[PDB]
Amino acid sequence: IQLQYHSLLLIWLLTFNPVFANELVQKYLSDFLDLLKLVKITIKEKVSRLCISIILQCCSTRVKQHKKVIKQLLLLGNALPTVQSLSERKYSDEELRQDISNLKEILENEYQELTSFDEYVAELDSKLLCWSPPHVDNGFWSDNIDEFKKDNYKIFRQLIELLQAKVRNGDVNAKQEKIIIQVALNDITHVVELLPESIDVLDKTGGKADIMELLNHSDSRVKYEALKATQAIIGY
Amino acid sequence: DELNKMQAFIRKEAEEKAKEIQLKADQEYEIEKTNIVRNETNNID
Repeated sequence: IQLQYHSLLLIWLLTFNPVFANELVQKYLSDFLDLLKLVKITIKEKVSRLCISIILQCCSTRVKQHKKVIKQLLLLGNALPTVQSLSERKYSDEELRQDISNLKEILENEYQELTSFDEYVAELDSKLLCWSPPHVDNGFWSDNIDEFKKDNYKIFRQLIELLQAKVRNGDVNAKQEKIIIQVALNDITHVVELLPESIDVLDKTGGKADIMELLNHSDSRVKYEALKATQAIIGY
Repeated sequence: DELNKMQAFIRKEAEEKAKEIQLKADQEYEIEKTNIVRNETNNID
């Protein structure tokens, strides 16, 4: 605990300089998420305050690309939900509570400009999908069908590439990998049902072959998702 | 599988309906073409 507190203090001191904070922001994209997880797990007021200060320094306006860094942190590490949970929780330290409130306000301001489309784009870029609310939201798919097919179906091509990578990674058949594969299959089925023009692009890019390969997967959920995608493709 | 076979029949049934609709369009085109020729007859007359 003492070593972790000293490391957090050193990180905050380094991040006090905007140039060093900006350099360390790109050094580890998951550093903010790890710091937030450590702050949530740790009950020490000093450690939580140091973690909050370190997180705020990375997203501070002094550091370069402060808005971009804050948006990326909120999209990847779920900074807004963690900050909202911390605000609801009661902290004995007044300085730690003030830092948590400031971080929550910054996260809310960053998320106000952002939308579900930005979160979906970040998830696609990170190649991580765990059945997000947008995947199960019919309205989101209906209002984002044109965006998916935009730029010569760039989003559809990215989804097809992610599905192909998951099929290549399907040998491991990990739980997270299986969930990602199922989410990708659901997204492909939605993009085939709506905007049918994307079906030809998916077939050209080997999406049908990937679905057929996933139909023989050992996992029951993956097989069911592949069967549903095949039914949406040419089936009833 | 049984589910695939059931889905195949439904899609095949829709194919017959599409062919019937396409065949009906061909019949309508012939009727419309005759009307165009009939309309041209008045102009030619």
